[PDB]
Amino acid sequence: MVEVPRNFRLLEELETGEKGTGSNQNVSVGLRDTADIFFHYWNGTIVGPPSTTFEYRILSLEIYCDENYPKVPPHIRFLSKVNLPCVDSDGTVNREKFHVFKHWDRRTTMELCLSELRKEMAQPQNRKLVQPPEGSTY
Amino acid sequence: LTTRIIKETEKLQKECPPGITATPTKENPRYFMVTIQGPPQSCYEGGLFRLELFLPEEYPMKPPKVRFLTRIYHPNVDKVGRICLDIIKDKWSPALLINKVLLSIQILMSSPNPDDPLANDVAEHWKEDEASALQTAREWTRKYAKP
Repeated sequence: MVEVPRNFRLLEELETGEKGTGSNQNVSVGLRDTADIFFHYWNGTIVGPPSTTFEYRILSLEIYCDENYPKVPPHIRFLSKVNLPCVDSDGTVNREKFHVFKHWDRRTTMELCLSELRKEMAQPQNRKLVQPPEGSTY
Repeated sequence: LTTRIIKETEKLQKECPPGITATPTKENPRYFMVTIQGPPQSCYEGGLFRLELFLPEEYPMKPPKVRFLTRIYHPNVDKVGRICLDIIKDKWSPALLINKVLLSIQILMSSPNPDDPLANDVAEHWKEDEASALQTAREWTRKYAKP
């Protein structure tokens, strides 16, 4: 196939963020630790979509890309408390319930994972789930 | 200017908690001038207190830095405005936002913690003679925090 090594995949995603124009301002990913050259941890942001019970909330996530990223999915945990089906009670994004993870395609980037979590909030079924008070954490 | 910081800035301009204002500087959008009204019915009532807040390089892994500029007589604020508040010290979490920090300082002004581990003379006064301490705080509010 030609497998992109983990480190060069993560350099690619680092550069996409860096080259980002600033247009998409409803989802964001960025390096957590300023000095990790192996890019294990990423900070994620989702801005809850309009006309939902998530709307305009600044939701924080942590992303871990382990040894096998992107052969297996990244580990995504919400730091901000959410009521969303694919999110377990400790904030972990469930690997069998999040469509992107259940049918994992290598090509899926951390930014797309977050856009896809944001769409999950906008779905007709989920857009009315009662949320914890704004600012709540696990 | 991460997305997070941009959205927080908007929330601080448009949706600041009642009694609070926060506004970034032109030369430095990570640097905010902040005001909190002295809580009604508190010893600080009637005053307008000015603070400054900065988002350091490692935010949001590390908390905002924030201090009073206005002098205030308070068990948890020192003589140069530094604030003993758990969430900007050891109870910080990356999910917390500036809004919450400022709300917490507003609450701290109504509800001081004079039994905070780290000893200081103002806390000691609050414990020894709360009524006198409150009185000094009102006097300081009139002297230093006039709108």
